[PDB]
Amino acid sequence: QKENERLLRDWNDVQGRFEKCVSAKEALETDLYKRFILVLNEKKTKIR
Amino acid sequence: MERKISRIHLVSEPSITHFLQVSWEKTLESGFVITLTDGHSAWTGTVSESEISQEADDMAMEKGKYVGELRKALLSGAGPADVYTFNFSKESCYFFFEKNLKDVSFRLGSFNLEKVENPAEVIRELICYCLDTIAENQAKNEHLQKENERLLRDWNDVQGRFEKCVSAKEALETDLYKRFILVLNEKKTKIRSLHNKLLNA
Amino acid sequence: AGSENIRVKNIILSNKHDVVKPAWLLECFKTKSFVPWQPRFMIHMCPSTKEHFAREYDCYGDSYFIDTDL
Repeated sequence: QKENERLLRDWNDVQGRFEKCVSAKEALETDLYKRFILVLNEKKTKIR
Repeated sequence: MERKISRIHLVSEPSITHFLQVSWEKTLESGFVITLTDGHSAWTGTVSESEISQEADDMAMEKGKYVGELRKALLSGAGPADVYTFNFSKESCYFFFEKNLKDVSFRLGSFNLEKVENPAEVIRELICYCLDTIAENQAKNEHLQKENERLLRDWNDVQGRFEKCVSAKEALETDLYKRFILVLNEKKTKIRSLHNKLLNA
Repeated sequence: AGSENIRVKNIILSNKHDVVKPAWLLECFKTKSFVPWQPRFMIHMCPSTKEHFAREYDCYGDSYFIDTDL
């Protein structure tokens, strides 16, 4: 009983740090694309 | 309904393990039936609530505290500092049981007993019960093992994967920036093209 | 300016001057050569720099400046 409850709370804490890592990942994603490439789309307005 | 059986040794029989069985309804104070045996013969007695009141009020004690003591003594609730001792004469069918402190004994209580005419029958009953009890814990332990297995697998899996994910997260950005900076040069190419065309015309 | 002050702001508020971040001159010094300036190196500037922003005479704002670095 003690052993597997320990297994479980590591399991869950790993889930949590997984999600925080994922969230950092998502932030980095957005930071550069969705309208950060406006550095290009306004190179496109310069082209116009 | 509570039953509790206890392996004991009478002082009269150091080499014989005697077995103290207790049956009672959640509460030893209300009264109980007691059975003793040694594998060839068995005995039974009975005690009532008022007997315990009388015992506890001759203990100079609050009833209930003496009941906790009884839980320690007869239901094996005794601790390491607890040294109870049991005495019974099969000839007189008189039991009593005591407590050892100050290098001395203190008779806690004492019961009128009687030899049972059917030792083997109470024996079958007790031990069938015990078999059942064994078996239950066995099955429980089995299941517990199974889920211990499952969790130990899952923990390793998720740990390795989380590490790999952290690795890729650190890997991503340079991929992205190489991918850009070339396109950014290329649009700078198109820019310089149209700009030189504008200066020419 | 290594760091701002309200005088920075003043000369920021007085755009008659072009206000420069420190590392680029170190860059120029480490280049042993004047590296010509662009928004890589600045905080804020009079518009004449901005008409320069082609590395020549034809734009005005930002959401643009980078030379293919990381």
